[PDB]
Formats: sequence, structure tokens, C-alpha cells
Amino acid sequence: TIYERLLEIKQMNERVTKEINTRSTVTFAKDLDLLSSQLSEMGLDFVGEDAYKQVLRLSRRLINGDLEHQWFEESLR
Amino acid sequence: MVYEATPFDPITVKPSDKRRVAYFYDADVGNYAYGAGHPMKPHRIRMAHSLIMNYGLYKKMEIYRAKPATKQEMCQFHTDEYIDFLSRVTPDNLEMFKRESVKFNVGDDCPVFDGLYEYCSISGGGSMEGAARLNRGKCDVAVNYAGGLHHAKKSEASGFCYLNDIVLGIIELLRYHPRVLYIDIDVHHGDGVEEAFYTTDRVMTCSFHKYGEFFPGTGELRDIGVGAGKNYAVNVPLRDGIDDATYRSVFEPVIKKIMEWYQPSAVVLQCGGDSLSGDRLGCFNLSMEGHANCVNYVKSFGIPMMVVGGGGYTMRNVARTWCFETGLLNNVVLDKDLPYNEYYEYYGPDYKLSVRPSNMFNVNTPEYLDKVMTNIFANLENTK
Amino acid sequence: SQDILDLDDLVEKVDFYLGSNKELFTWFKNFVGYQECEAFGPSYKRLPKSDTFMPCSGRDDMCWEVLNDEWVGHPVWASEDSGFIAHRKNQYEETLFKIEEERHEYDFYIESNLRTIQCLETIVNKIENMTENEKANFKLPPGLGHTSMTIYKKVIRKVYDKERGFEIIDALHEHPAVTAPVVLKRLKQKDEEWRRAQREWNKVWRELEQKVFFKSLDHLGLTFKQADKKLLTTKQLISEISSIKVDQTNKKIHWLTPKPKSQLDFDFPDKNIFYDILCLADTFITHTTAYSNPDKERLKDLLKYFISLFFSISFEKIEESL
Amino acid sequence: DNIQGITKPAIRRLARRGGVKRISGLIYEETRGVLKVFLENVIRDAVTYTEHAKRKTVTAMDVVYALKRQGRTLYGFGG
Amino acid sequence: KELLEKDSKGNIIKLNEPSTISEDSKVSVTGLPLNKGPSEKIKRESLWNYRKRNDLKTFLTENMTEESNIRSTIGWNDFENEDFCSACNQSGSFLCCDTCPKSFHFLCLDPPIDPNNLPKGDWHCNECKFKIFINNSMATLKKIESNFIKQNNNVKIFAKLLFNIDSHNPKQFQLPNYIKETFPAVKTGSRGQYSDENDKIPLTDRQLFNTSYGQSITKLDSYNPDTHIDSNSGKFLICYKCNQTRLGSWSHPENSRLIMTCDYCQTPWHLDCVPRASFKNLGSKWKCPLHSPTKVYKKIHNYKVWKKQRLINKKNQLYYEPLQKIGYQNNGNIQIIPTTNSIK
Amino acid sequence: FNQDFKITQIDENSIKYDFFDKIYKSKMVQKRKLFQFQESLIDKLVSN
Amino acid sequence: KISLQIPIKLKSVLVDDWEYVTKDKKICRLPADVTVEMVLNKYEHEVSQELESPGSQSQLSEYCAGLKLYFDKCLGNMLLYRLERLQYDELLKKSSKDQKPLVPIRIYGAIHLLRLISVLPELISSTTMDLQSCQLLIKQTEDFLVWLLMHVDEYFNDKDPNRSDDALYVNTSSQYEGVALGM
Amino acid sequence: ARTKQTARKSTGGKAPRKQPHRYRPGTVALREIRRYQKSTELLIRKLPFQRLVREIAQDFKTDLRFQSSAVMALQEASEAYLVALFEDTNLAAIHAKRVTIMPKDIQLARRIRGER
Ligand SMILES: [Zn+2]
Ligand SMILES: [Zn+2]
Ligand SMILES: [Zn+2]
Ligand SMILES: [Zn+2]
Ligand SMILES: [Zn+2]
Repeated sequence: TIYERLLEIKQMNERVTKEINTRSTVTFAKDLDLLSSQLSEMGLDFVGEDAYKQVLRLSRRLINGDLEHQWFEESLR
Repeated sequence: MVYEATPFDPITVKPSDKRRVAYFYDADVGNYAYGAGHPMKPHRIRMAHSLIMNYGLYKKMEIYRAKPATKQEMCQFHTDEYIDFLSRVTPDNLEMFKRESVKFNVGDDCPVFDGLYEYCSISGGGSMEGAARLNRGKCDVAVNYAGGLHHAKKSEASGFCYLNDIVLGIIELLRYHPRVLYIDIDVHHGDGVEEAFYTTDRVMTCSFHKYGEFFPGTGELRDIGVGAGKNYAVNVPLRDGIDDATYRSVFEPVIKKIMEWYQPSAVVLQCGGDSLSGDRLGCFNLSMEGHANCVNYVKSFGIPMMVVGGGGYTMRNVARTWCFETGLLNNVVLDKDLPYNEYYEYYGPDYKLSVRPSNMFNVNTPEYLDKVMTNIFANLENTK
Repeated sequence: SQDILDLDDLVEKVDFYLGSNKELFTWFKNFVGYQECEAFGPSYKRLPKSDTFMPCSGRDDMCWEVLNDEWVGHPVWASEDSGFIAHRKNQYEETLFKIEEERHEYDFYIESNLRTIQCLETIVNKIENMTENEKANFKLPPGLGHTSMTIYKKVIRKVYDKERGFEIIDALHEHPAVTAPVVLKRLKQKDEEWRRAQREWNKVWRELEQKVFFKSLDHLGLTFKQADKKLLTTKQLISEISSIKVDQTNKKIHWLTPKPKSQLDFDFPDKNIFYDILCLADTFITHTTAYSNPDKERLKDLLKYFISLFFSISFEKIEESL
Repeated sequence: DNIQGITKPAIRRLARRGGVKRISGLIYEETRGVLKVFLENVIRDAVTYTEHAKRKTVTAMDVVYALKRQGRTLYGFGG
Repeated sequence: KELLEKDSKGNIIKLNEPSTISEDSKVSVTGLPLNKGPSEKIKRESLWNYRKRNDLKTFLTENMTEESNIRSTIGWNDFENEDFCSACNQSGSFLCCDTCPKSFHFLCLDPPIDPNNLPKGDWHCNECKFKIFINNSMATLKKIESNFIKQNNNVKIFAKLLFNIDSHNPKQFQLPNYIKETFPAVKTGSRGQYSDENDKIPLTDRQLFNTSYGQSITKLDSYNPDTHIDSNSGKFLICYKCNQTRLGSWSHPENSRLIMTCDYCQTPWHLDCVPRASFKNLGSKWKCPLHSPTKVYKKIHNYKVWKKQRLINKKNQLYYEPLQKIGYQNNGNIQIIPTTNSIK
Repeated sequence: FNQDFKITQIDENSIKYDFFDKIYKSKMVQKRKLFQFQESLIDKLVSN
Repeated sequence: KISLQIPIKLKSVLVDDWEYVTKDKKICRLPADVTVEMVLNKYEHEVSQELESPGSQSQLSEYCAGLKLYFDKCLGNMLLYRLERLQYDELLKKSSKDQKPLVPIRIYGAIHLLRLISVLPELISSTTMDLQSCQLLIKQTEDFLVWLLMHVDEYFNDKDPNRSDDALYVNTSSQYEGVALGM
Repeated sequence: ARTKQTARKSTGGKAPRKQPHRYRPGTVALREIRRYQKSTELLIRKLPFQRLVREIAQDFKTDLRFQSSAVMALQEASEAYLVALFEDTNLAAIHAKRVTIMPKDIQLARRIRGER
């Protein structure tokens, strides 16, 4: 069960990594601060890192108790 | 052995299929509102239109303001008493029409707002002028999002629909075209349009709808038309959460078989936005690509078509999918970065064109859709 | 046998009875002698000719030919008088719908008022550039020369009083010279105040949308924790393998004489995932407190030894990868 | 309606503890209103006291404090 | 309040603004007026934290829009009454009796009253009108009954029946009990409508709208494997056509095929083996394809119809055994008896 | 009149006999009418 | 206590009528191809020659005429469901249009006569009628009922309105449903 | 002609739209007089009581959390108040040659108690 759940993440890891890395935000939202930041502050976004490795690190933090369940779910979603 | 599980191919336009596109928009349509707590909002029309203007799509098409329909022209399908009640009822004199309120199903689930007659006139005029421009050859694609009221019937208002403008448009198409195919990708069944053209072979009404205990309840697979209209009303019952690949692998074979079997001369495409994921009343899981793939696939046949926008009760998603569908009819693919419009605050948090599908269960199994498409294909053998 | 059921429906009933038995239903299909209309459907009924004759003034001969007026359907008839089932939506989806509802309210009111301001300011800039000797008898038609006859009425009936809105509309129709500029000024003041309130509300709507939207789009994930608690148990995992075995044994007696020697099939194409699960398990061992440290270290080499012994991974590779 | 949560059998139980052998049927709904207006007196004072401590939560100490004011002291909960 | 201040010659001078504050603060859908913005009480949970360019191309449309009128059809082509009707026992718009606490539907009266052509002054019911007719006349009721019997000498036996129904208020026709008790399957609905064995027990609102998000009566929004397992036996509900139960695995829930049971013989069917998309939660009871029809149409080659006889209670139902075994023309209404080596 | 809605008590073997009898009747009446029409058409073509 | 021995075939016909009106939402074809007078006249012309007693002939004609008068005076009161009261209203307005009073004898079919027969014992028990008249009226009604079994295939036929225009029942429209059961 | 509307629905079919040994009366009563008099537990189910306090305090101040001991203090105090008032009522009844407390018996008690 664990290996299937992680294999679903890893088999699509390259396309979600390329999608997150090539996330071109629109201009009027940057000029008028209409985009959120709650997930970037907490380093919950997945920019600059491999998506599957960031999933592993976030799940390790969630297991260790330093990460809330809701923020982990929000970052994953 | 009919249904094939195929992944959703990316949307690609055909450069050899350039169409003269006519756009029908009356700036007033949006200033009408069903109610305070009501899901249907004509305001979705003008934020869709604001996305057309701000994408610079008006340089590849002609924008028209159709003349609003008069009383009689509405009576090409509806009765005199129903149009007379619709043109006279207001929220003020609702107590003066109580028998007609329950007779014509107006007052609950189809409320009386004081711009009702004008809204219906705009919708019917847009549909009829799009059909008329298709008849004279002035355009190849007629776009009218002001209408789409496919639930309205001869003497009643149902499903937030009062004037069945699609029947008026198909009537105007039938004066110059022998066979008109109506395609309904709205999540609800096109009961008004199918009921109107149930007994005729001149109009084939195809509806891709959710059929459960869902509105309007009509739309069983065995509903194939009676009399001379037998096997000329294709109903495709679907379950909840159909995704883009599943909807494509259902839609494209059925519409292709209708194209090479029924051979229509004009196409009416109901682009209900309630087939999108995240709709207030809809229960499908279509992204904007999945919704627009139907419009792009029906565009490939070259038949003079009338794109008419129907449902859609979350305004942002239906506006974005209508803008993408309209851009697809000009043989361009709009970039997934929304321009600045006056309603830019709706499309958060990413402010992009895309409508993201939900991660809910695609319960439409391949065996069920295989049986559905097998019976549909078997019924279509008599339409040559 | 009573000359009541037709051969076609008898063949259909036997097909529903002995469909999977292909050999038997063929014996019958032919032992019987079946060789391969009026299908109305369940959701349409035919009106009499009395109900059809209702005046539609706009219909010509073609309209009377191609339009169906005898066969009708209704949602109440298709419901069997029971009702319909709406699709269940999350509370995040409901509050997203409420945000959209408030947005629509503000934008509908503001844009209707803005359209009325545009029409009234056209009237005002028309009436400013003419003298006063004919300004007294200058009138305005219903609709104020606009394509709508009700939008300005809605705006006036909202902005002013309920009983005074009608008389202001009549004063605008009869004497627009005095009533038009004051109405335009009041509408512009209401427009700017509504727009300031709409911007202040837009901040709140945007922040709640950012808080709500991705949870709203999550359907299975909103209920995945209780579903995983309920369904990743011993009983359900026994039920899956037993159901697959029951299916195989049920279909063994019909066909497929080489009965398979397996029920569940698991594919393991990637080997790094084993190291990832081992790291997650090691993290849980390090974090937890309900297990003793000897029990912790025995858990560690038990997991490592089972992974190294079951699969092709060596212990050296596990140690160098974790 | 939270008031109708004070159910009949509960009012019957209060009467039984009170030594009543036959309760009219119209009593049940009289006992609600009397109950409410009384609670609506203590809790009022309970809160005056609460918003004097700039506390936003109320305490049982403030409750027995409001009872002392009304007159009916309550032993067993502090103070 | 003197809106238009006309002059001595009738010319307009200046008008006064009416009460804007009369409805300037109406509650909108936001819960606050459109005049004001959001309050802090709702700003706390809405905002993430609370502390104590004009390049628009949307104005060019009016100019780029050309009208369109090229269609072929252009131009021209005291006591409070009751909340239920006294005739049908159903709610609706009523005409209230003045000197009587009964209320009647506008269509339920004799003759039915138009909802726009109402009686100008007072309206009495038939019973009330008979009461005023009796009280106005000096003679008693039996005197008028005897006078009506003697005057209507043409019919004597129905004369007492004719007299007494002028006093009865009009009521909706209902079948008497002895027509309904002979068929035990036939029930009566809440509105007096027909109901029988082919009708579901209506689901309460606690089941439809008072359920959790993931769990819905539709059984389509989640993976529910506690539907392939029989509740009272614990075995697996094997579908009749495919001879399998596709329970799924919760790691591939798309491999699970939905299964329902028949509402009559409890035969479990997959949703794909019989072509169905709904689960038949409310309305009529779902019938599996294996059941014999109670109504069939056959072609004459007009047509002929046959309907199975309704079930009759045991005191009035006779089961008889034919003497003729072969070719006995039964009406299609039969019963199967058990079969008791020579016959083989 | 309770005798009008009398339910026939039939057995499985009688249903089997009746079904076999009626299918054999139907099959051979259509076969014999096809043979008679073939003979009539042969006579018509011979006479013409 | 007054009892009526209605045959179960006619009881099932009445129950099917209740099904068609309330559940299937079907009204009767009015005027029918066979009315109520037409049945109370053919029954009189059939059983008039069945015996040679002149007092019995007078009693039979008395029963038929009284049943006709009772049908006309009571149909608007208590003989038709809530759905058919709209059809009754349109019949009354159509009769008032051409200035002829509406008589239910020549309009309504034999199913409403069967309804009157079925509801007749409750009307008998609600009037001060002596035992002899009640017994003889019940006997005459029973004889008419057992006459109806011999002609139950020509007055109460089974036909789908969706297939035959000559069915005894018709399907209704949504507007009729709304006006009948919405106000 | 007076008319009234009860359907309260402008249109019909709203659902199909898109939007044995038996003691004598009193013996069991006296038995559970003894039961609820020898007992000391709290007779108004708690949750329901707590709620009564939330919906009624709401008026005096919103967002007012209540220490658990508090709603237990409100219960105790309320049950003590009502058992005292019900002893008095039984008396105000046994006064008038009767054995059934009635509303009037408690509108009086409270007048003599002076709590009105
Ligand atoms: Zn729809
Ligand atoms: Zn009265
Ligand atoms: Zn009524
Ligand atoms: Zn199956
Ligand atoms: Zn079954």
C-alpha cells in the first residue's frame, strides 16, 4: 500500500516537477499582490526542489510532528 | 468492442478549417439577475465576453447585437398564452397571475424578475440571428452565449429556462437546411429541445448528460424518438465524475458515427458550462480542455455550426471555458495567462485560463459506456 | 405458451436469464426459431388531439410539420412524483458558492448602475448644449432611448425609495430637465460608494478564496483519512483477496480450465521506493515514544532484513542508500 | 429551540426530586420560561463580571459570584 | 411630499430628493448593506491574518457591434380556517367559508370558482348554505324532506338520497375501504394517491441531505465495498449476469463495479450488466430483468394487452388446480406447485 | 364473484409440455405455410 | 350496517381507475364513446324482457331513473378525483359557452357510474332510509353489477393512451397537472 | 370573499426542480420519588443544558466561552432552584385539596416567594 502510494507520486514526479518549476505567474496578479504566499513562506511550495524528494521530506516532517496535517495536505494539493 | 480507453490528446486547431465567426452579444444581457439566492446568473455572459475583448479576439470575428425577438417570433415554438404570460408578468403583479404561475411553472425554480421578457427576447433574437446568418452564408460559426435555454418547453418554464431559443434557432436553420444536428454537452438532458424535435427526422438531437435521479429525469437510452423521428434522438447517459479522456472517448465516436450516418447540414452545439468540474449543480469532472475538445472536434467536420452557450452556474469556470471555446473557433489556442479584465478578481488564485478538474471518482466504467455506445451505434444504423 | 408473450420479448427474457451460458442460450435461440418497432421510451406520453390544438401564432406549415406537440415529458413524471437527488458539495464548495454569490450581487448592482449612469450622462450632455426655451417641453421616451426598458427602472427603484421610485421614473419621463442631473449625481455617488465597498469586500473574498479553493476542489482527499482508517484494516484486505478468489472459483466451472495459481498481482518497477519507505519507517521509529529502544532497534533490523531477504536488494545497498 | 432541549421527562425528573406526584401537562412549558428567565439573570450578571475582568471567557468562579449577588450562594465550585 | 415644485404658471423649478436612507441600509446577501464593507467579526476568519492597469479593451465593443435583423421572420412572421382543503385534504390556495371554519380549493367546489371571478361579498359553503336555508324556513327538516319526496313522485327510492346531498359539502371522491381491503398490496399515500408493492418506502430527509460528504445515497462519490457483502450472511453478492463480484481493492478502486440488489427477489446485479447509471434510491422499486412482467403488449398482425390479476387477500382468493394438464388456457395468471422417475 | 380471479395451480412439467407443444405448432405451421406458398408460386410460374 | 356485493373484477376495475387517476395521472376521455345513460339504458332494455312482471318493470325503470338523477346531482359533489375537477370545470365552461346546461348522463362514462355504485352504501347509511328501501336498492344495484360482468369487456377495456386514441383514459399535460394540483 | 394561501408555493412539483403485571398510576411515581430523592446526580442531561446556556448567553456577549465547571455550576444552580420551586409548588397544590401541580400553582408560589 505504501509502495503503490509512493509509486503513483514518483511515476508522475517529472511532469509535476516540470509544471511547478515552469509556473509562469500572470503579471497583474504580481503587480496587485493577488496571489497567495502562505505556502511559499512555509516552504511548502515545491519550487526549486524535486517534487518526490520534497514529498518525502514533507512526510518526514509530518511524521516527526513539526508539520501540521492541514499544511501538509494543502502543500500536497 | 466499441468503447476504447484513449488518453486525452492535447487540443490542436486545424489551419485548413478557417471559419468566419459571428459573435452575438447584447450588452444588456448581464444586467439581468434571476434572484438573490439563485444559481443561474446572466452575469456570466459578460465576464465571458470581457475575456473575449481583452484577449483581442474581436479582431478575428464580427460582433453583432441581435434584434430582440417580438411576441410572435417566440410563438414559432411556444404557445400564445405562454408568451403572453411571460411578456406581462413582473414581480409586482405576481399575485395577479396565480393560475398561470402553476400552469406555466413560473414562480418557483423559475422566478419572476422584472427583466424576464427582455432577457428572453435577447436570447431568442441571438439564436435566431445566428441561425439566419448561417443560412445566408454570412458566417460559418455563429456564437451566441446569450441563449442556451434548452429546458424550456412549449407551454412551461423549467430548469431556469423560459424561452427555448435553441428550438427557434433550429427552426430558422430548417428553413434553409434539410438536416440539423443538435448536440448537448450540458450535464442536464436537453429535454425541451429533444421533446420539440422528438417526432421528426429532420432534427437529430444528441444529448451527453448525466442520467441518474438528476434533473430533468428524462434521457433514458431507450428514448430514441417516436413516429418519423425514431432513432433520431440519441441519449447518452453518463454517471458522475467523467473526466476529459473518458468524455472524449465517449463523445468523439458517437458524434463521428452521427456525422457519417445522419449527415447533417447544420450543427447546433449547446455548450453548457455545468459539465465542468466544480459546478454548483453539475456532477461531472471536465476540465476546460475537456469541455472545449467537444467544440474543437465538432469544428473539424466543416459543417456550418451554431455555438450556443447554455448552463454553467459557477461564473468563473463557464466564462473561462466559453472564452477558450470561442478562441478555438478562430483557429487559435489562447495562452493560459488571463489578461486584465474588469472582473479579474473572480479567477483566483492562479488567475489563469485553465479550469482544474477535481480528483473525484470516474465511476463511468468502460463496460457500461461500451454497452451504451453499442446500443447507440445499433440505433444509428437506420439513419442513413 | 398462452399466446400472450411475443417471441421477441421471450428471446429477450431468456437472454437476460441465460446470457452467460452461450451454448444453452443458443440451443434455445434456435431450438426456438428466432431470426435476427414502436419503442416509445419510458419518459414520454402521448397527449390527445384535444390538447394539441393550442394557438401558436408564429407557426407556419413547416413549424407545424417539424415540431412535436403530442408527445411530452416532465420532470415530475420522470421522478415518479418523488423528487431529484442533488449532488453533494463540500462545505468549502458551499462557501465558494457564497463568495461567488456576494461577488455577483455587488457586480450586478454596480454594472446596472453604471449602465444607467452612462445613459443618464448621455441625456445630460445632450440637454446641456441647448437653451431653455425648448428645454421645458423636452420629454424622454420609455427606455430613455436605450435598448432596455427595465434596467434604469430597476436602478431607480433600488437607489431611491420603493414608493418614490415610480414617481421619480414618471418625473424623469415627463420633465427630465430638472430630474436628470440630480438622478445622475445620486447614481454616481452610489456608484463610487458601492465600488469602494466592493474593493474592501474584494480583499476579503480573495483571501477566503485562497483559503478555501484547493480544499473545495479536493473530493476524495477531504474524506481520505476516515476512508483510509476504515478500509486499510485486516477485514477489508482479507475481503479483497477472498472476493478475487471467489470470482476465480465461480468462473472456473464455466471456462478457463487452466485455473490461475494467483489472485493478487503486485508490480515493483522501482527499487528506490523501498529505501524511501525504510527511511519513513526509521523516522517513525526515531520519533515515537510508545516503543522501547530495544524494541525500536529490533524493529529497524527486522524491516531491513525482511526487505533485503524478500526482494533482490542486498543489505549493503540498503545501508549505503539509507 | 435549545430551550425545547429541556425535555419533558427532564422536567418530570425535577418534579420527582421535588416530590410532585402528578404533573399537569401545561407545567412543562411554564417551567421552561421560568427556567430561562432565571438563567437569563445569572448568566447576565455572570457576564457583567466577565467583561469587568476583560476576560472573554467566563469562569465557574464568576458563576457562583453572580449567584452570591442574586442571593443564592452555591458551595462546591470555588470561592 | 411635493416632489415637483411647480411655479405659478406650472413651470418646473427644482425637485427635492426623497428618503435615500429609507432603504440605503437594506441587508444584502453578504449580511451587510452595500453601503458598508465587511465587519471585523467576519474579517477574522476570512482574511489570513487580521490585526486590531487600465489597458482595457472591453470599452471598444459598442463600436464594433453591428445590429442584426436579417432573419426570415423579421418585421412580422371570528374563527381561523383551516390550512387544508375540506374536499381533498391537501394544501393550496383556498376559498374560506365566512360563517364556517372549513376551507375549500377553488377547483374543489361545485361549480368550481374561478380564482379571478370571485364572489363579491360573502361566500358560504354548501353545508352552511343549507343551514341558512333551514333556519330561514319556518318548517323543520323532515317537512322539507317529505315535501321533496312527494313533489318528486317520479323517483321514490332515490329521493332521500337526492335530498341529503344538497346539504353535504363537495368532497374529493375516495374509494371505500372494502374496495381497498380486497387487494392487500394496494396502499394509500399521504395525499390519498395510489400506492402498491411497486413503490419504495419514501426516504426521509435524514438520509438524503443529512448525510456526510463522502457517503451519499447515490453511492457514486466514494468507494464503498460494504455493498458487495451480504449483511445477514456475510457472503459476497455475486452478480447474476457476470457471475462475479467486483469488490475492488482500495488501491485500484476503479476496478470495483457497482452492484445493486433487486427490490423484489434480492437478486444482485452489476450496474453494467443491466444497463443502468442510477442506483434507484427513490421513486418506484427497481425490478431486475428476471421477473415476469405484469403488463405486456402483443401485436395482432391493432394489438392486445394483458395485465396480471392483482393480489387478493386469503379470504377472497381461490387457488384451484386444473384437471387438464396440457393445453389448459390459463389467463397467464398461474401458480407453480412442486413437482412430485416414471415422468422423466 | 371470487371465481373470476381464480389463480391456476400449474406444475413445471405441464409448463414444459405446453411450451414444447406450442413451439412445435408454431414452427411447423410457418414451415408448412412456407411450403404451400412455394408450391403455389411454382404452380403460378408453371402456368405463366 | 349496509353491505354491497361488488364483483372483484369491477373492484379491480375501480382500483385500476384509482391507479390511473392518482398515480399515472390519467383522466377519462370525455365525452366517452359509451356514456352512463347509454349503459343504464342498455341494461334496462336487456333486463326488461328477462321477466314478465309489470311491478318489477316499474321498479327497474324507477331504479334506472333515480340512478340517472343521482348521478347528475352528485357527480359535481363527490364522484371525481381532484385531478378530474379541472376537466369538470372546462366542461362546465364549455357548456355555458353554448348556453346548454351540463348533464353528466350524456358526458361521463361508465367508470364514474361504477364509482357511484361503489360509494353508494355510504350514502345509503347517511340518510334516514327505511330497511326495505335500502334492501331493495342494494338488490337492484347488485343485479346491475352482475349485469356489468357480462359486458365488462365492452365498457371497461384495457388500452394504452400512448398507443390507441380509442382508449378510455387519456394522458394529461403538465399545464393541466399544474392547474389541477397546484392551486 | 376571504381567501388564504397555504401551499406557499408559486409552482407545483418543487421537488422535481433544478434548484401483564401493571402497577396502579402513582406507585411507580412514588418509587422514583424515592429514587430521585436518595440520588444526587444531575437530572437535566448536560449537553442539552450547556446549549441552553450558549444560545441564551449569546445575547449578553458574543464569543463567550464557558469554563466547563461553569456550565456545571449553571446546572447545579438551576436544578437546585427548580427543586426548591417544585417543593413549593407541591405545597401550593396540596393546599388546594389536590395532588397535581399546575401552572397556576407556580405562578402563585413565585408571587409569595416574591420572585415576581
Ligand atoms: Zn444544464
Ligand atoms: Zn360553512
Ligand atoms: Zn381541494
Ligand atoms: Zn455483473
Ligand atoms: Zn430481481
